[PDB]
Amino acid sequence: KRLEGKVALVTGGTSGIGLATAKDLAAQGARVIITGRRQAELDQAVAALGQGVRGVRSDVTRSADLDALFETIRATEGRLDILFTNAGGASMAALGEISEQHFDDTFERNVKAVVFTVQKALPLMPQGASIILNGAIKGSTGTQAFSIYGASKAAVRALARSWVLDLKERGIRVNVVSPGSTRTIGLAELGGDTQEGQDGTLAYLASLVPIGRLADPSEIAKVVSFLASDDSSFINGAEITADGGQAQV
Amino acid sequence: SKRLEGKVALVTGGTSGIGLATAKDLAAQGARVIITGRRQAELDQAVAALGQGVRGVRSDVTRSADLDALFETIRATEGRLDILFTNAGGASMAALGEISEQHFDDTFERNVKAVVFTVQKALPLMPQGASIILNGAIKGSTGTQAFSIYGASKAAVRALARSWVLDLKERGIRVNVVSPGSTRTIGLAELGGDTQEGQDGTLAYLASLVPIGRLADPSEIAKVVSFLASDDSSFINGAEITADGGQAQV
Amino acid sequence: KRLEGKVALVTGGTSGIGLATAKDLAAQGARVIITGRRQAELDQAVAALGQGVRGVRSDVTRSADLDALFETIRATEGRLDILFTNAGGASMAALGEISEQHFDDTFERNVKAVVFTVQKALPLMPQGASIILNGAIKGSTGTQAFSIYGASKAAVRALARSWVLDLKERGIRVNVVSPGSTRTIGLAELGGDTQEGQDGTLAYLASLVPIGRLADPSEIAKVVSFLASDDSSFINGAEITADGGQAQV
Amino acid sequence: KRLEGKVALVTGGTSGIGLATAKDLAAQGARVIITGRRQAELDQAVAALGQGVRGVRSDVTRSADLDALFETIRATEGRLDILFTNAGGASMAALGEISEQHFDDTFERNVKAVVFTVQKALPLMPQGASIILNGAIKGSTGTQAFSIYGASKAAVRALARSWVLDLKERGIRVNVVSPGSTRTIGLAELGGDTQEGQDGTLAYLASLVPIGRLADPSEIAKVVSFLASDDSSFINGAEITADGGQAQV
Ligand SMILES: NC(=O)c1ccc[n+]([C@@H]2O[C@H](COP(=O)([O-])OP(=O)(O)OC[C@H]3O[C@@H](n4cnc5c(N)ncnc54)[C@H](OP(=O)(O)O)[C@@H]3O)[C@@H](O)[C@H]2O)c1
Ligand SMILES: NC(=O)c1ccc[n+]([C@@H]2O[C@H](COP(=O)([O-])OP(=O)(O)OC[C@H]3O[C@@H](n4cnc5c(N)ncnc54)[C@H](OP(=O)(O)O)[C@@H]3O)[C@@H](O)[C@H]2O)c1
Ligand SMILES: NC(=O)c1ccc[n+]([C@@H]2O[C@H](COP(=O)([O-])OP(=O)(O)OC[C@H]3O[C@@H](n4cnc5c(N)ncnc54)[C@H](OP(=O)(O)O)[C@@H]3O)[C@@H](O)[C@H]2O)c1
Ligand SMILES: NC(=O)c1ccc[n+]([C@@H]2O[C@H](COP(=O)([O-])OP(=O)(O)OC[C@H]3O[C@@H](n4cnc5c(N)ncnc54)[C@H](OP(=O)(O)O)[C@@H]3O)[C@@H](O)[C@H]2O)c1
Repeated sequence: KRLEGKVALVTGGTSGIGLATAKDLAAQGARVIITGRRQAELDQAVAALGQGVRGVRSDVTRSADLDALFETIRATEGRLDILFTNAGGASMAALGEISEQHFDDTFERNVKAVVFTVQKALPLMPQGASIILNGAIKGSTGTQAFSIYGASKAAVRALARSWVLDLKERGIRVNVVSPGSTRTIGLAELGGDTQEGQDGTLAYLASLVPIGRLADPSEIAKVVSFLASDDSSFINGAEITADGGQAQV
Repeated sequence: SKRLEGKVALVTGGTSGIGLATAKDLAAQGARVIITGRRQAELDQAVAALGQGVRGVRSDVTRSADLDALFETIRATEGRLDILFTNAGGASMAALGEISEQHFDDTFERNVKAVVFTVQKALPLMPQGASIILNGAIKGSTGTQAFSIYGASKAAVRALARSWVLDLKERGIRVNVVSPGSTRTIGLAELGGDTQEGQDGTLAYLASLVPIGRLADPSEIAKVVSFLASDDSSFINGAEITADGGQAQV
Repeated sequence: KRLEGKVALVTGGTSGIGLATAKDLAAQGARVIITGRRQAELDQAVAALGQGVRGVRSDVTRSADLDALFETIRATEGRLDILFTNAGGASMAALGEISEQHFDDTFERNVKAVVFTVQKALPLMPQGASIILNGAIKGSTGTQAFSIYGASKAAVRALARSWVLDLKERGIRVNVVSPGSTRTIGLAELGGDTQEGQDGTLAYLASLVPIGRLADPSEIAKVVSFLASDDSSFINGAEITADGGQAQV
Repeated sequence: KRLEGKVALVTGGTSGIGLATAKDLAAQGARVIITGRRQAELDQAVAALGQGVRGVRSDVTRSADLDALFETIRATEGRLDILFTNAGGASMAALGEISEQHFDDTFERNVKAVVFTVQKALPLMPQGASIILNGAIKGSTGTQAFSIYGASKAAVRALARSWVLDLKERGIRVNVVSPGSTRTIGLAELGGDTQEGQDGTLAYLASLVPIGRLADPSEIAKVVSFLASDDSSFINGAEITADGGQAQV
C-alpha cells in the first residue's frame, strides 16, 4: 500500500512492539529487515511474518554488529527508506541502589545504540526517508526506581530535535513514538519471574491508563507506520505519544 | 481507500484551507463529511468541489443557535457523528499595549468558546469509539510578537483535551489535538497584509523560519487528522500531534 | 530588604495566595497595593497586613475599575515595579454540563482580566520591572470537570511567551508562577460549605502531592517574591512550578 | 544569611557558573565545598572566594575521587544540606561525525557523574535538604551539531522527576536549573582557540537571546541559591529555566 516499494529496518523486531511494527509495515508492502540477539526468536519471527521479511542476528550495542547489519542491507536492498530504532529495555533501580552496570546497560542500548544505529544507517537512506525513534512516557514523567530508564528515554526524545537540523540537508525526517504501557514480554518481565507477579503487575499498570487497558502492540505499530508513510511529510522532530492519555492528563 | 468508510465526520470551517483539505482527505477515505462555513458562496463551491456525498451547512460556530441548527441537521440526515474536527478558527495580530477588547473577544469566542460548545453539542450524536480532533497551533507553545492573544487561545484548546480525556472516558470518545506549523492557507497569506506583494514576503519569510524550509501543504495537515480520525489512533488520547517541519520541535 | 522601595500591585490581595504574597512582598520592603471586590474583606486585609499596604476596592473584570486603580498608583506612588495578576478562581463543570456563564466567568476573570490588568499597568512600569502571572498545574494536566479552568490557566502561561517579545523594548520581563494545590479560602470552598467536607477534600488533595501536603500560601508567595526581585533578571517568559512535585512526576 | 548554618557542595566550583554559585551560596552564609580537576584554578578559586570556602581536587567521573570527597565532608562538615551537580560540559559533533568517545565523554560527566554524585551524597543529606541539578535549555531544544549534549541535558531533567519519588521518604527535594547562554570560559571555548573566534560566537549567542545579552554567571547563581534556600520548600521535580526567554519564546 503506502509503504509498498519501501525498505524498512526494525531493530529489536523479534518480539513485542518491534514485532508488531514489522508486521504492520510489511502488511503495507514494505520490505522489512528485523534484528534480534537470539537466533531462535529471530527464526520464529521471520517464519511468523513471512511476506519477504528478512532476519539478521545483530546486537545494537555492538558497533561491529551494526556495521555487518547495514552491509547486508546495502548488499541486498541497497537503500533504507524507514528506520525504527526499537531495540531497548527497562530495568528498575531506586536511587541509592543504582549500580554502574545498571546505568551503563540502560544507556548503551536505549541511547548509545540509537545514536550509532542512526549514524550508520544514513548512507543508505535517500532524501525523504523517515527515521522513527522509540521513546516512552517515562521519559517525561517520574516513577519510583525508574530514574535511569526515564533519563535514557528523555535523552532519546532530545536527540530527535537536534537531528532535525543535522539531517535537514539530507532530507531525512526523524520523529519519536513515545508509547505508554504496552502489553509485551518486556513489560511483563518487570512484574516478576512468577506468573501472578507478571499478571498483577500488568493489571496495576492497566489501572493507571485512563481508558483502563494496556495497549496491544499493534496500536503502537500503527503510529510507527504513520511516521514511516508519506503522510508524515510535515512532521519533523515531533513526539507522538500513544499512552491512553496517561501522561496527557 | 475506504479506511473511514461508513463513518460520519463533521469539519467546522470546511470551506477553505486546512478544513477544506481535511474534508477532502476524509471523503477520499470513504467518510460521509459535513462541512460548515460562514459564507454561502464558498460553501457551495466547496461542497461542489468535494462531491462524494459531502453535505454543507452555513453556520457560525460562535452563534449558539447555528450550532444547534447544524447538529439538528446531522441528527436527521445521518443520525450520528463518528469524527469531529473543530477546525474553525483564525489568527489576528495585536501587540501588548494595542490589544482591544474586540480583538480579545473575537479570538477567544471562535478559537476557544466555539470549540467548547461545538464539542459539547456534538456529544449526543457521537457513539462509543468516536474520535474528536481539535485544531491547535505551535503558537500555543511558542512566543511571537503581537501574537499573545492567538497563542493563548491555542494553548487553551490543547488544555481542554487533557481534561476532556477524563470527562469522556465513560462514553469512550477520545480527544486529540493537531497543532499545525505554518501551513499555506488564505488565512495564513492574509496575515501578511492585504496587498499582494506583502503576502508573498510573509509566506516566504514564514518558510525561512521552518527548518525543512517550506510551508505545509494543507493536505499534509489533513493526513494527521485522518490518522486521528481512524481507528489506528485507538491508543492516542489527550495527545497533541505537531506537524511543523520541526519549527517548534527545535 | 530585596524589594526595598519597589512598588508592587497584587490584584485579589485580600485572601489566599494574593494575601500572603502581599504580606511577603511588604516584609521585603515593597510598597504594596492590594485589590479586592469586597470592601469589608479588603479593609480587614489592609489592617492585618500593616506595613504600608494600601487597599483599593476594584474588580479586575471592570475596565473602569482598572483605570481608577492605576490612576491612584500614578497619583500616590508614581510608578509600578512589580505586578502580580493574582485575582482568579476555579469552578467545576464536566463536559456535557458546561454553561456559557461558566465559560465566560472563568475566562473573563482568569484570562481577559489578566490581559487588561497588564496592558493598563504598562505606562507606570519602568525598564527592569517584573510581571508575575498566576498560572496553575491544571493548565498542563487533566482533571475531570476542570476543563474550563485548565484551559484558562494554560492561556495565561501562553500569554507570557509572546509578552516576552512585546515587552522587550520596554525592558519588562514576564514570568508565571504555577501553584499546585495550596491551602486557601478559595480551595477549601471547592471542598464544600461544610467543615467535614472541606477536611476530606483537602486531605484527598494532599494525598495527590508527592510530598503529601498542601502548600501554605506563604510557600507560593516566596516564588513571587523571587520573581519580583532582581535575582530573576535572566528569567523571562518562564514558568516556575511550585507543586510539591505533583505535575513534575 | 538565609543559608547560614547550611553545608553546600558545588562540583565544578572553580570556574564559571559553579564558581559564581559558590560565591553566592557563601555570601548567604553557607559553608561551601568546591571541586575541580586542576589544582591551580581550584587554589585560585578557594583563595578568591575566601569566606571559609574549602576546595577539593576531585573528578566527578572518578568513583574513587567521589568517595574521598564525601569522606572529607563527612569528616569535616559532617552533613550536606545543598548539592549542586554543576560540573559538566558541551562539545559539538554533527550526525555523521559523532565518535563513540564523544558520546561516552559527554554522558560520563553530564549524566553518569551526576547520578553517582547524588547517590554518594545521600547518606550525608538530612531531611529537608535540597538537591539542584544543572540542566540546559538545549535539553529541550535542537541545535545543529549539539544532539549528544542536548540529549545528556534532557536526561538530567528526567532524573529529577523520578528522584522526587525515590527521595520522598528521606525528604530531600530535587530541582533543576536550566541555564540559557551564560558568559563562561566553557561557552567561550566552544568558539574555539582563536580569540576573535570566541568573541564572534559569543556575540552571536547573545543575539539569539530575546533580551539580547548573555547571562552573567551570577544570574544563574541566584536561581540556585533560591532553590537551595527554604523558600523553595514546595518546589520539587521542577525545572527553572533562566534563559532570557530564548527557549520560552
Ligand atoms: N512495552 C512498553 O510498555 C514500552 C513503553 C515505552 C517504551 N517502550 C520501548 O519500546 C521498545 C520495545 O519494547 P518491548 O516492550 O516491545 O520489548 P520486548 O517485548 O522485550 O521486545 C524487545 C525486542 O528487542 C530485541 N532486543 C533486545 N535487546 C536487543 C539488542 N541489544 N539488540 C537487538 N535486539 C535487541 C529482543 O530480542 P532479543 O532479546 O533476542 O535481542 C526483542 O525482539 C523498547 O525500546 C522499550 O523501551 C516499551
Ligand atoms: N494555517 C496555519 O498556518 C495554521 C497554523 C496553526 C493553526 N491553524 C488553525 O487551523 C484552522 C484553519 O486555519 P486556516 O489557515 O486553514 O484558515 P483559513 O484559510 O482562513 O480557513 C478558515 C476556514 O474556517 C471557516 N470559518 C472561519 N470562521 C468561522 C466560523 N465562525 N464558523 C464557521 N466557519 C468559520 C472559513 O470559512 P468562512 O470565512 O466562510 O467562515 C474557512 O472555511 C484554524 O483553527 C487556525 O487557527 C492554522
Ligand atoms: N489555591 C490553589 O490551590 C491554586 C492553585 C493554582 C492556581 N491558583 C490561582 O491562584 C490565584 C489566587 O487563588 P486563591 O486560592 O488564593 O484564591 P482565593 O482564596 O479565593 O482568593 C482570591 C482573591 O482574589 C480576589 N478576587 C477575585 N476575583 C476578583 C476580581 N474580579 N477582581 C478583584 N479581586 C478579585 C478575592 O477577593 P474578593 O472575592 O473580595 O474579590 C480574593 O482576595 C488564582 O488565580 C487561582 O486560580 C490557586
Ligand atoms: N555556560 C552556559 O551557557 C551553560 C548553558 C547551559 C548549561 N550549562 C551547564 O552549566 C554547567 C557549568 O558550565 P560552565 O559554562 O560554567 O562551564 P566552565 O566555565 O567550563 O566551568 C566548568 C567547571 O567544572 C569543572 N569541571 C569540569 N569537569 C569536571 C570534572 N570531571 N570533575 C570535576 N570538576 C569538573 C571545571 O574545572 P576543571 O576543568 O578543572 O575540572 C570548572 O570549574 C555545565 O553542566 C554546563 O553544561 C552551561
